[PDB]
Amino acid sequence: SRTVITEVIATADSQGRFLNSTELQAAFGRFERAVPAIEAARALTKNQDALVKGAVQAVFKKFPYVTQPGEKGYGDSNQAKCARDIGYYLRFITYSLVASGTGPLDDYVIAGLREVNRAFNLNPLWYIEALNYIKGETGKLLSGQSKTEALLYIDHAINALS
Amino acid sequence: SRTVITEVIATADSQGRFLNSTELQAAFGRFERAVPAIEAARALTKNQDALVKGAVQAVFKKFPYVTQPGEKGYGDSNQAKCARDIGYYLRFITYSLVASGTGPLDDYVIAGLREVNRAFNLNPLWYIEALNYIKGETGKLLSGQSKTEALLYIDHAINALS
Amino acid sequence: SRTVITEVIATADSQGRFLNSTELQAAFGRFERAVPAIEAARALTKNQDALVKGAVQAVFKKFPYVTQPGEKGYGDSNQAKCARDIGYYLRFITYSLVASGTGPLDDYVIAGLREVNRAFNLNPLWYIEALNYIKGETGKLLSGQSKTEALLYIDHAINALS
Amino acid sequence: SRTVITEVIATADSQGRFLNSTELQAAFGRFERAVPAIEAARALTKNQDALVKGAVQAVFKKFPYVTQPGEKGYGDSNQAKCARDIGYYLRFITYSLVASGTGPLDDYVIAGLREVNRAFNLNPLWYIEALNYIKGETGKLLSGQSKTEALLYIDHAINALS
Amino acid sequence: MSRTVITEVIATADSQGRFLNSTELQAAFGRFERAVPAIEAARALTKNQDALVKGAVQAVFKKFPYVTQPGEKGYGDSNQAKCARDIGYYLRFITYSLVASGTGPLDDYVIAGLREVNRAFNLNPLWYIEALNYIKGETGKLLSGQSKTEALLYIDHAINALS
Amino acid sequence: ATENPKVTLRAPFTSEEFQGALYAIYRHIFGNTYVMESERPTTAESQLKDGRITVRGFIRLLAKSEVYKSRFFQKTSQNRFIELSHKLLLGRAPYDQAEISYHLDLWNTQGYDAEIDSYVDSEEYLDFFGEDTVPFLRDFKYQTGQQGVGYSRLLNLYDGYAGSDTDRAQSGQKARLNGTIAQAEPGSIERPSALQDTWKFANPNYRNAKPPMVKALALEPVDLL
Amino acid sequence: MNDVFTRAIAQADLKGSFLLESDLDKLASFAKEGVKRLDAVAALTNNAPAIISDAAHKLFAEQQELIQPGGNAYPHRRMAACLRDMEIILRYVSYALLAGDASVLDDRCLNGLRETYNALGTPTQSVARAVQLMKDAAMVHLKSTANVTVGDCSSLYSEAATYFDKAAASIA
Amino acid sequence: MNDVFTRAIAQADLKGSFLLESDLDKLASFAKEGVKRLDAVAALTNNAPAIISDAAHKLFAEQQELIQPGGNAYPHRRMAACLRDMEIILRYVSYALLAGDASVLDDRCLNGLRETYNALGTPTQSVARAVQLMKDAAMVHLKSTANVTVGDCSSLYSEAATYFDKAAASIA
Amino acid sequence: MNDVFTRAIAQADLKGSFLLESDLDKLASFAKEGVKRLDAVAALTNNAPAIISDAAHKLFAEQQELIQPGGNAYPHRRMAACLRDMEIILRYVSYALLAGDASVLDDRCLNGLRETYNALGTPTQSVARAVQLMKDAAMVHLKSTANVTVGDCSSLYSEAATYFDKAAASIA
Amino acid sequence: RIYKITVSEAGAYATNKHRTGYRAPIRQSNYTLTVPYDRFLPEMIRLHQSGAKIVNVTSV
Ligand SMILES: CCC1=C(C)/C(=C/C2=NC(=C\c3[nH]c(/C=C4\NC(=O)[C@H](C)[C@H]4CC)c(C)c3CCC(=O)O)/C(CCC(=O)O)=C2C)NC1=O
Ligand SMILES: CCC1=C(C)/C(=C/C2=NC(=C\c3[nH]c(/C=C4\NC(=O)[C@H](C)[C@H]4CC)c(C)c3CCC(=O)O)/C(CCC(=O)O)=C2C)NC1=O
Ligand SMILES: CCC1=C(C)/C(=C/C2=NC(=C\c3[nH]c(/C=C4\NC(=O)[C@H](C)[C@H]4CC)c(C)c3CCC(=O)O)/C(CCC(=O)O)=C2C)NC1=O
Ligand SMILES: CCC1=C(C)/C(=C/C2=NC(=C\c3[nH]c(/C=C4\NC(=O)[C@H](C)[C@H]4CC)c(C)c3CCC(=O)O)/C(CCC(=O)O)=C2C)NC1=O
Ligand SMILES: CCC1=C(C)/C(=C/C2=NC(=C\c3[nH]c(/C=C4\NC(=O)[C@H](C)[C@H]4CC)c(C)c3CCC(=O)O)/C(CCC(=O)O)=C2C)NC1=O
Ligand SMILES: CCC1=C(C)/C(=C/C2=NC(=C\c3[nH]c(/C=C4\NC(=O)[C@H](C)[C@H]4CC)c(C)c3CCC(=O)O)/C(CCC(=O)O)=C2C)NC1=O
Ligand SMILES: CCC1=C(C)/C(=C/C2=NC(=C\c3[nH]c(/C=C4\NC(=O)[C@H](C)[C@H]4CC)c(C)c3CCC(=O)O)/C(CCC(=O)O)=C2C)NC1=O
Ligand SMILES: CCC1=C(C)/C(=C/C2=NC(=C\c3[nH]c(/C=C4\NC(=O)[C@H](C)[C@H]4CC)c(C)c3CCC(=O)O)/C(CCC(=O)O)=C2C)NC1=O
Ligand SMILES: CCC1=C(C)/C(=C/C2=NC(=C\c3[nH]c(/C=C4\NC(=O)[C@H](C)[C@H]4CC)c(C)c3CCC(=O)O)/C(CCC(=O)O)=C2C)NC1=O
Ligand SMILES: CCC1=C(C)/C(=C/C2=NC(=C\c3[nH]c(/C=C4\NC(=O)[C@H](C)[C@H]4CC)c(C)c3CCC(=O)O)/C(CCC(=O)O)=C2C)NC1=O
Repeated sequence: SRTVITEVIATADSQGRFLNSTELQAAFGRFERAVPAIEAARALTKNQDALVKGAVQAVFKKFPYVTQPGEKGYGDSNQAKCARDIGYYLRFITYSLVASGTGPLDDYVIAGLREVNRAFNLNPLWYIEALNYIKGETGKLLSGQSKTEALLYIDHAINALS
Repeated sequence: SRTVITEVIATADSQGRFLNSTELQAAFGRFERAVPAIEAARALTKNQDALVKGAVQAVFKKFPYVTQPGEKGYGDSNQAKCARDIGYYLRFITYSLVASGTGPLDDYVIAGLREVNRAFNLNPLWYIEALNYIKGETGKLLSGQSKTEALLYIDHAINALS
Repeated sequence: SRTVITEVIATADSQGRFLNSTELQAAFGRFERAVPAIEAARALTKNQDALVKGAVQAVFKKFPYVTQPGEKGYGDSNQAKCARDIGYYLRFITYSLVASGTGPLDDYVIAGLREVNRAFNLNPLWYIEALNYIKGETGKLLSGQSKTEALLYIDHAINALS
Repeated sequence: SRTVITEVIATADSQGRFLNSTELQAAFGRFERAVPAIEAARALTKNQDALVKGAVQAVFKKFPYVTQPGEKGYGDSNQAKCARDIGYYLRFITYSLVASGTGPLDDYVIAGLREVNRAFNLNPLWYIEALNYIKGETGKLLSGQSKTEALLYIDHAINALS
Repeated sequence: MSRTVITEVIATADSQGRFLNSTELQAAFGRFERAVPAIEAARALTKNQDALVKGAVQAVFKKFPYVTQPGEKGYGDSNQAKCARDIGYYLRFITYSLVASGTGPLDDYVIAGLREVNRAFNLNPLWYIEALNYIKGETGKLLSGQSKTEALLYIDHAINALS
Repeated sequence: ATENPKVTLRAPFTSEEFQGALYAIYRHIFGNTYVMESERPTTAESQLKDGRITVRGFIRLLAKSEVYKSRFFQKTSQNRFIELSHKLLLGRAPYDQAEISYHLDLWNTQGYDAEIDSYVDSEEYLDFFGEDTVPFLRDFKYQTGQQGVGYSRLLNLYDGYAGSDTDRAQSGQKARLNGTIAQAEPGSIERPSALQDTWKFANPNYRNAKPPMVKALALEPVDLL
Repeated sequence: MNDVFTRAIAQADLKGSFLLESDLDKLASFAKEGVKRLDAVAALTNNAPAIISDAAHKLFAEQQELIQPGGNAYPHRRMAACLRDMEIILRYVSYALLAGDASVLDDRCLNGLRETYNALGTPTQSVARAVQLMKDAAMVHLKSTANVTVGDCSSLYSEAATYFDKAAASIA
Repeated sequence: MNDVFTRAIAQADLKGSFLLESDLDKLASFAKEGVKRLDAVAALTNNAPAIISDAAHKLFAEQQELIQPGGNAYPHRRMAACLRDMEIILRYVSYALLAGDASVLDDRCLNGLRETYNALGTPTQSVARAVQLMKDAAMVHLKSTANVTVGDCSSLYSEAATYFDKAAASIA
Repeated sequence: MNDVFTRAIAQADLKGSFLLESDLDKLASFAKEGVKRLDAVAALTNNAPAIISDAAHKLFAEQQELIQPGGNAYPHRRMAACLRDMEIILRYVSYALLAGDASVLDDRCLNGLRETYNALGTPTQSVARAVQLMKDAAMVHLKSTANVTVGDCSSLYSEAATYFDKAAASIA
Repeated sequence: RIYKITVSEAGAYATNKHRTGYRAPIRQSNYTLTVPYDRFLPEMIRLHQSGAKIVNVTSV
């Protein structure tokens, strides 16, 4: 996936050249960023369940009409799919934090997202609200540099939803 | 010129996208590496006279025939050309250190280097010996990671010549 | 190879058409010059050994330092490879005389010449000196249009080296 | 315009190289075949009126239906146009002889031939018969290589017509 | 392969990656409305084919009195018999175009490669233009209305190609 | 298909952009074959650097050069040439036998350069590459004008990142799609040998049912109840 | 790509004579029913999102291994690819329905499609199942008698069924 | 591409040696007879439409099946293709006759032509027959004594026949 | 093309699972040894001309048949392609060394290399020998204590050895 | 002969790009294309078909 190391290697390769000093400094920056990013991944993995259930409840609070019958969020199966989707998003955010790139989000979430949302009439505002709750909670589960990394990736997902 | 910020902007721009986590990680790595690089630039700037004089002398030691009549090292104009060229190499190396990238060396030295040397019958091995002397003397001048930064740039120049 | 008959046929083939009068007049010129060119090729083949010995000696005369220990010409293997290389150049000059075209020289020497000379650190000036000796010595031989025929190809090789 | 010397220059111009032994030998063939081509041009241009009138009468013989009323040959202006056109063909064959290339015929007759011959209902077999007449006369007005030159260019025009 | 109204419709929609919208169905409805006069013209031409072939051969002979003479293309029984064969080919490709409501059969069988084959075998396109003008004349005697119009348009396309 | 970026070159550019564009261009247009320094076109890229020609004009020049002709024309059938030119100039494989007929007739009547211009002046080339981006293999992702056979045929034409279209094969420069395009068959999807170890544990044919060792019969009421 | 008329013309040309009276009667009848044919093609065109949503929902109900991690429709990219393929195959089926022939479908759409799916690791049997479900939804929409003059169209339903079944058989 | 000279050069290079005096004498003989060779090539070039028309006339006299409906030269498109293939093969035989080596014919014209014809459905036997007919029609023009110095040119006849035979054997 | 991180991510995704504690520990250990990895990659990059030079010298001393007329490195064009191949293999080995995964080699460097060499008739055993000589020359520059901090980098040595062996084994 | 055609893309080109889409990156409005004589007519026909408007044509 498109991560710092992979971009480095692929850009150098498509230009038929070795890895220069700039590319190695990018790699060094990635290796330094690994510590806060992996600690943030640890924090979001540890608290995944409360995070996702709170995010689903936040979605239902901002979008009360959804739970009523005849629309998307009525019924146990639909809400279970909701929790599964937000779990997917959180999982891929943690993958991005580990890889230090938007690669996993781009490959697994961002690509083809709008077409799927139109095909199944899934409103992106739902997922944006869930990610906003995740953002608010990771503001209280992390601190310092890890907080900034997690926020970076969550905002990346939000910006690509809107 | 090819710098870390340059590669960031170019890669994010060709894909028509805003900057993101991987790109800012590379920029952070560059800004972190800046301090040893500017340290090395200051160190090489203070010792340009001794470094260039010693490099010229090392070239004449390694290729004595150069100084004999009928060859390239005969005449004070040619000696001044030699010292001038080595001063150019050192100056562009410090430029590379400051910009944190092989951009200056690439644009101002490497591009066109082969055909220029072929046209004027300049032997690359002369410049490789000069740069090897400078590489040796950076160890006695620099210590830490500044030495490593200077060495990657000098080795880049040497590889470009080789 | 790209000999006169071959660009004749290649142009006709590219243009999707038969051979017209221009093509056949070029071919007639080839068949006309085929007599001095084969006379020259025969003379060079007959004097190959003396030409190679003299060329190697001239190279060592213009570049004495090469034969010094620690240099590319020191030893027996290196000088044997020198004679091997000069025999190669002479052989392909005779081929290009016979074929009436620089095709053999372009395909067996000139293509890949710079890369190879660079990797193995072979000075093209050695080979230019040896080819100039070949030129001088074929001046003594080959009175007439055979002289011009041979010198065109020797100068083509020289220009490729420079 | 397409001549031997023109292709000589154009190949090297495409390849970005100086003219070489191959192209120089082709030009030599052109220069040596100049003299019978110029002699053929002299013979063809001296006898132009007789050839034109004989060719017009040959066409009217081979195609008797052309002369009778309602056709392309009934009319003094039409027959003047006939003489004009056959003289055009003769002049451009002389040009091709002089240039040692089919370029004047290619540019001035062959290009845009069938479209206009169709738009004006000019049957190409008329001009084929006229050119065969010119061929039969040039069989006697010429001898040796000039005969072959004129025959080659007349045959080129004929094959361009059919 | 054959440039029929349905075919340009479908190929156009396909090059744009879209379904057949209202305009394409407009065109298709038009073609299906053509097909009554067009099929009637095809039927009339198929029935009257033999007289058309004989008359076209004769009209070419009259318009080119010399060709039948010895030493020329029209001389010989085989040459005239497969003159008739060629005129039959042209007539049934005209019927094909009428049925398909497109020059596709004409463009694909006779028109493509027409000039090179004529040149190689030294056949004057004017002979065939004369035969087609003859059939164009007989069309008014055999057809009427839009059926006449369609047949005339296809014969005219064949002539313009031969021109 | 996914990792190498589409290389685009505009009127003003720096040194590294220019050099990388040239590397990508030479690695695509000349197949994956080694182009020696003596073969490198200098005036064409000087005109590209000036802005006299676009990247499209540079592609046109290169496809008309003796490198391209010596590799993909002079020792080939016309079928092989048309396959190669579709792959390298249009980023796809020929879809129909009519395309081969069209291009063979175009070269026979109007010459080689009219053929190259038919490739580069085509609306398909300009739709996908315009004047500034280097041509890339483009049928590995679905596009508005693709056909069922296109993916398979491009896969047949593409020999891997370390493979190339070289005349220096001992068997020569041979057409591989000449029999399949005529018969309207798909291309071959056999990939190189270094990819056998990749993702071994996937089970795409999961729904497929394993047959029984012996078909069950019903002797008394018939043998399929 | 040829229609019913060009098919008849090619068959006549192979034997090398005129279209017989029976052939012309067939083709005139086809053109007479072409209005109903246009209605059927409009039914397929206006209801494509409905048909493909229905087919996708049924397909991922029957086959859950497709939409779960590791499945071939798992991430949005491959899910979008799946729905795109459904769009494409429905599009070519409607093309063939308008043409009155399945030459456009076979030649342009389904010819290397099994080879593509086999090279990508896509279950061709699942694709065939999706085409069957999409045929069923399409046949529900084709039979709709609202907004359109009532009359027999059984031949059209059978023909659309053959086009979908041929697509399925070609993929699987 | 190879002429006789390049073939000799490649053969000598494989063993890594200068060309022998015998080889130089053979190439000198080739260059000496180059003028007769040029006349032969001009005879082929100048009479190509005649050669091809004669060959096509005879071929379609022998083989009516080609020009019948359902035959492989029936419409003007396939007939144009037949004539074009004849002219291309003749062109390449003339190229080879000029070069003295059939490498151009093998590489460009005959590289994959048999299986291309098989895939198309072309009777390779009839193509070989057409190449034989062009050989016979061309031989008449090669032995035309008019407009040229008289001499023995039997070797050129043999070589041209060998190139025609090589084409006819590679095709079928 | 994957690094170690994206390989771990793909495995976890196949499980449908967040990365485990132990997986994150192994990944943080990889990223903490990162500077030694960078020094090793820089040692490969900076000494590449020396590596290819001495590897080629040893190879053409051992296998003289490669540079004989008729060998596979004989003309300058073949020798230049040989040196380009050695350069490329070393470059991709350094890519793999930085990535920590050998996915770049089989995705890119060796994607069709064996088929290429079999088509060209290159002796794959000589290419394996060349890659082995490049491994031998590389190990001297990797182990060089000069001008870097002293520490244990033996795992990097083993990893580079495995990458070189993978290239050699895929070629041969 | 060589012809320099200064073309400025306009709303007729903008609508075509809005329908078809940018398979290639967006570029500025006005630019010059240098063509030979042989390509001149196809170049003009193509620019007209795409909706692009020529500012002018100069010879050289
Ligand atoms: C430089 C090369 C060149 C050629 C060869 C050429 C031929 C030529 N002849 C023409 C007229 C004509 N040419 C003829 C020739 C016929 N007269 C009969 O006695 C014969 C059967 C036959 C001649 C063998 C006739 C009848 C016309 C007038 C008919 C018409 O314009 O449609 C025209 C139409 C414009 C005009 O001149 O009035 C052209 C283009 N033009 C060129 O620019
Ligand atoms: C993915 C990166 C990549 C690789 C790996 C690659 C390898 C590669 N090597 C090639 C040729 C070659 N490779 C070699 C090298 C071998 N022969 C000698 O015996 C040596 C023992 C040995 C090298 C150590 C030679 C000699 C050729 C030229 C073959 C010929 O011209 O006949 C070619 C054919 C290109 C052409 O000739 O136009 C490729 C594609 N290309 C790539 O883009
Ligand atoms: C790898 C990344 C990935 C994601 C994120 C993803 C989301 C996703 N969710 C889906 C279903 C769904 N998802 C939802 C989510 C809704 N439930 C309501 O309670 C909420 C308001 C709301 C969520 C905030 C619903 C209702 C469905 C069922 C829609 C249907 O009827 O098909 C579907 C359709 C396929 C299926 O039936 O399972 C996708 C593709 N798929 C992926 O492959
Ligand atoms: C014009 C005719 C035409 C068609 C129809 C066509 C289909 C097609 N489908 C593709 C991929 C795909 N197709 C599917 C759909 C299948 N997999 C799911 O499991 C379902 C069971 C099933 C659909 C019901 C999927 C998931 C992919 C992506 C596979 C991958 O990328 O690994 C691809 C590869 C390129 C791409 O990813 O866009 C093509 C070319 N191409 C054409 O030129
Ligand atoms: C924009 C393209 C277009 C459309 C949409 C179109 C529809 C159309 N349908 C018609 C009748 C009809 N339409 C149908 C078709 C229906 N029968 C069953 O209910 C089926 C559900 C369904 C088709 C599968 C039938 C049976 C008729 C009556 C027969 C006839 O008049 O042709 C008519 C003739 C006038 C009428 O009787 O109302 C038109 C114009 N024509 C067009 O040019
Ligand atoms: C696809 C439809 C098609 C057409 C139209 C067609 C025409 C046609 N007619 C031919 C023969 C011929 N055609 C003619 C011309 C006719 N004979 C004379 O009585 C008349 C003056 C004149 C017609 C008005 C002649 C004289 C020949 C035999 C001589 C030759 O073509 O070389 C030939 C050469 C092959 C052969 O039949 O032997 C073709 C291609 N062929 C086709 O496959
Ligand atoms: C540059 C060297 C070269 C050649 C010559 C070549 C031949 C060639 N002949 C072709 C078709 C053809 N070739 C022929 C000719 C044959 N059929 C007739 O019956 C005769 C027996 C015989 C000629 C004497 C025909 C009729 C076609 C059309 C086949 C078809 O459409 O089914 C085609 C496919 C293009 C098309 O369909 O028009 C090629 C590529 N390919 C090459 O790369
Ligand atoms: C512009 C293009 C061009 C052509 C066409 C050309 C042909 C050419 N043919 C020649 C003679 C000749 N030509 C022939 C060939 C003929 N002998 C038999 O009659 C055969 C039927 C026939 C074989 C095709 C022969 C045998 C000679 C005599 C050469 C000699 O005795 O050495 C000569 C020598 C001068 C002379 O005729 O006195 C030339 C230059 N040269 C050119 O520059
Ligand atoms: C067919 C065309 C062709 C040429 C021309 C050619 C030359 C050539 N000579 C070489 C070696 C060499 N050649 C020389 C020549 C030097 N010896 C001294 O006496 C002189 C000053 C000087 C020559 C004038 C030397 C020293 C080497 C060994 C270089 C090394 O091993 O690093 C090499 C490197 C591979 C090897 O060890 O054989 C090549 C490629 N090879 C070819 O395939
Ligand atoms: C500009 C690109 C760049 C490079 C090249 C780079 C290398 C680099 N090498 C380092 C030390 C080191 N370098 C090595 C590697 C060497 N040790 C020897 O034994 C081996 C021969 C060899 C490889 C095993 C080791 C073992 C260390 C100390 C380990 C550590 O720093 O934690 C350090 C940390 C210095 C310290 O904290 O004391 C850096 C940053 N950093 C960069 O940003």
